[PDB]
Order: sequence, then C-alpha cells, then structure tokens
Amino acid sequence: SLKEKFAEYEAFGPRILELWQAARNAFEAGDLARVANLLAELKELFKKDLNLANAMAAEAAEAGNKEAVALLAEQLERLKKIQAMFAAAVNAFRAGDREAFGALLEAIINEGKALLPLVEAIKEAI
Repeated sequence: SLKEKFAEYEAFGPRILELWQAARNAFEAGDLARVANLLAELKELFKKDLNLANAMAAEAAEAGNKEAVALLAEQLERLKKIQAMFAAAVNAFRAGDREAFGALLEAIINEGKALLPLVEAIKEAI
C-alpha cells in the first residue's frame, strides 16, 4: 500500500544520513576498514531507498495523485544526483583520493540533509 510504502521510505532517509556522517567520522579518524563497511551498508540501503521511491511514484501515478507524482519526481532527481556523487565517492575511496572523498562526503551529506524536509511534503500528499 502507498501509505505503508511511505512509512518505510520515511525511515530510510535519516538512517542513510546517519551512515554518511558515520562514514565521514570513520574516514577522518583514519579507520578505512570501517569506511568500507559503511559504504557497503549504504550501497544496500540506497538501493532499497531508490527502489521504494520509484515504486511509490508509479503507484501514485496509477491513483491519479498528481500532487504526489510531482513531489516524488523531485525526490528522484535529488536521489539521482546523490547516486552520481555516491559512485564518484566510491571511486575516490578506492583510489585513495582523500580530498575528493572528503569533498564528496560533504556534498552528499548536504544533499542528504536537503531531502529530509521535502519528505514531510509527500506524507500529506498521499
């Protein structure tokens, strides 16, 4: 159900943000084995998050909820942008490009913080 999906999507956002900030902490403390573990978890979580977002968008479309289709489209743009920085952040971690990885962590986390207040919008729209 659409509201049940949204209940699940709503919890993903703050967990994902937590993991990113933990990844920065682990990186700044030089704990690369932990950074890699966080990245793996984030890879699974982010996959599920984006799958849920896509499923909710198609469901809202079925129901003719034009208001929810638009809010969900904005969330998918932000998530696509995050996915691209994520790919680049992974590449930088593997090359050991510390400045690129740090600069990409800041910008991913600033995108993560900006998703959260938009998410409340989708709640009332469904």
